[PDB]
Amino acid sequence: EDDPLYDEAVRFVTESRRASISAVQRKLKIGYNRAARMIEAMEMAGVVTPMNTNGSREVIAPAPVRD
Repeated sequence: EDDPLYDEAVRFVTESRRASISAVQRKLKIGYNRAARMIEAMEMAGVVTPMNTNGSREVIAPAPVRD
């Protein structure tokens, strides 16, 4: 269930290198379910790793280009 804010979430996670649901919630001022669905979309796209046993993920993709 795809979201218009996906690209903005990917800019945040690849700039910040944080991909927790709480970090995305705080940045975009959105709810848990909506943030969680975008992070699962990022995992399908190879932007972030699967979650570890504690739900933490690592950001794989590079930050946005500056030119």
